[PDB]
Amino acid sequence: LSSITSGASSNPLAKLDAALADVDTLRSSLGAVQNRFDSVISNLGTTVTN
Amino acid sequence: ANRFTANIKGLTQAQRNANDGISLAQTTEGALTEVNNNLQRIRELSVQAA
Repeated sequence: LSSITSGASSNPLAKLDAALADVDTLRSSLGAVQNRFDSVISNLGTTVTN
Repeated sequence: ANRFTANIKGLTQAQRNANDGISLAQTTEGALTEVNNNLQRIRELSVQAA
């Protein structure tokens, strides 16, 4: 109700936190990918020697 | 002399078959190492979630 008296974008603080969460999820998924995608190299190098 | 020759020739190739076996056994171990390394990390992550 406080917004209507001023007319500026009601409930900003909770509106912006979802944006922060959305970027965080993407970053976490990318890091998870990186770890597996590194382990592959270590396996692959050994098999070639054998 | 003929029956000496026969067994010499047979044994020589029997000697190579063992090398085939050693190579197969050696190759499997490199595969199993990475499985172990992944399980080690899964357990530790599960520790964090309790």
